[PDB]
Amino acid sequence: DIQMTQSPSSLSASVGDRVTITCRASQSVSSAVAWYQQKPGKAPKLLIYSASSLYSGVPSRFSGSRSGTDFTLTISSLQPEDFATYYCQQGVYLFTFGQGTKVEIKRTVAAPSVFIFPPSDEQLKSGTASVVCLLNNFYPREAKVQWKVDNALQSGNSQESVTEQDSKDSTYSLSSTLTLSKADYEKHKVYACEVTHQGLSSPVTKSFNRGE
Amino acid sequence: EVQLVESGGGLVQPGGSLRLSCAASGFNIHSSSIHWVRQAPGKGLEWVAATYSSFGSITYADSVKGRFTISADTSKNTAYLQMNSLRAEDTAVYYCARYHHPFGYALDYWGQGTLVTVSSASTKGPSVFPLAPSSKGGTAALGCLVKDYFPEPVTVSWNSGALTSGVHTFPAVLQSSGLYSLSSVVTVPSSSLGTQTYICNVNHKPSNTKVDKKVEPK
Amino acid sequence: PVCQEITVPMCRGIGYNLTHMPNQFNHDTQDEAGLEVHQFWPLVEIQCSPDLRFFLCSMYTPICLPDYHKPLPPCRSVCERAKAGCSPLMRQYGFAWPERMSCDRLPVLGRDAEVLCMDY
Ligand SMILES: *[C@@H]1O[C@H](CO)[C@@H](O)[C@H](O)[C@H]1NC(C)=O
Repeated sequence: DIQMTQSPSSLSASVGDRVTITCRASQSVSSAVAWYQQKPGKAPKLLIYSASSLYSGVPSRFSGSRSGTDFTLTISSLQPEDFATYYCQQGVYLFTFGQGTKVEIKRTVAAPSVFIFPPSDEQLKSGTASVVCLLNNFYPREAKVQWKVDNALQSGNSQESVTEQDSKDSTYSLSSTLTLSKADYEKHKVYACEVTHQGLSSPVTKSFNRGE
Repeated sequence: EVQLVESGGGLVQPGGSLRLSCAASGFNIHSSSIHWVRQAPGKGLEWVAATYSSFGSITYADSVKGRFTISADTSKNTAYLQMNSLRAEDTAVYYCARYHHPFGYALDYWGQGTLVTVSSASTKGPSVFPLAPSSKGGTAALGCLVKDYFPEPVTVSWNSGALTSGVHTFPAVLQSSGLYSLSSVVTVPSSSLGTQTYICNVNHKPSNTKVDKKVEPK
Repeated sequence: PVCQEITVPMCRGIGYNLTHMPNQFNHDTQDEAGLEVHQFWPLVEIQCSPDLRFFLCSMYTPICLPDYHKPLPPCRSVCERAKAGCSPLMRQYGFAWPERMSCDRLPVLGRDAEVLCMDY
């Protein structure tokens, strides 16, 4: 049982930056160490085999090297599409993997565009109301979304989802979904989400009036 | 041309059984080496098993030995991973992959992965509701809310794939009810809202659900 | 027996240049033969036996000679040298010397002129 310890577990870097990822074998091993790149929802792609041999089609900015039990993957000039998790692999015929390094792209601050969606009439018939707030194409990832119903701050009835970093413009998008019963929904008028982000000088609020 | 395509993923009860298929094109599996690698949700890669035609061998990781079995149908150029006595910890996306040719020491071609969910909960198909572009900046947003399904996954396209730019399909969230929900949105020119049809194409193969929902302004 | 220039990378430059298909494993193309024999490439690279590359190629891309139509397997001694030097490493990786390549199926060097083998 060989263990591959990968570091760092995650990192952030700007376009054009040099990035280094290290994988350390738990014991003396041969140069039988490979590197893979995995993008969201996709299979891993082979980058490097035998510690330092580049695989077919792999761009020139990737390279690998070793010193003792320490194997390094280097990206010489990070590109926006290089957002991925990178894995080392040990072995000749049977394989073990490192735990992976998530690489995120640092870019300029981008404020979100904000949209609010009322529940559909189709959904309301069934007795549930979902209210959706969309934050589109922003950076950094940190953002605060608050729900207010007739100006009452909501708690405990919403859930957020965030996209993986865009491979082209390196931004994020975020949804916040507020769930109420139809009966709770029809007791109020003003539905609002209020967004705070580093790119916004003051909070942005989007809102609708029930049945308007 | 040279590729691997997996199938067979889906929901199975704890202690149940499921067979995955890895269909090859452009080379014969029976003169190659096919490996299996899985990835639990939000976790890393774990090597599972491999055959070598050269050695005539089959090898299983200790975590699955005794429960997983490999076979193949050479006439269909397809390798199988038979899974028995499935546990919750077996929930994962399963990949098949080819031993690197010509130089070895790695896996060069990979299938797209198929999700196996080991759970006692029941299959539920989703409801699809519009996220309507409202009236009250040149860009407008619209979308589809895909609510209350199990298990993962659902796929969403727009305009049968003709609309890809500006689309965001969010990762599903698990609700306190134990059902998944997601939204897919797209930003479009606000001047297009009256003149272009927008349809989200929702598919949930576990429940054989297919929905094409036209999203109209209100 | 139509001869083909050897195209399997690891069997280029082993002493002979032409092979014939199908081979004894019923591979009907060198792409198939190469896909299988290249699974052994790590063992050739670590040099567990100087005989391994020639032995494997003499089976996977067997020698083809212009007029001579009779088979020309590797000699039992070549196989025995390769099995001696490499079967311990194979067992360490979790495999065994392949059953198809048992050396006692091979002719002995000079024991018969009706079945000729390859060694030297
Ligand atoms: C095999 O082909 C090579 C060219 O790659 C040549 O140099 C060599 O003489 C040939 N050997 C023969 C014909 O025995």
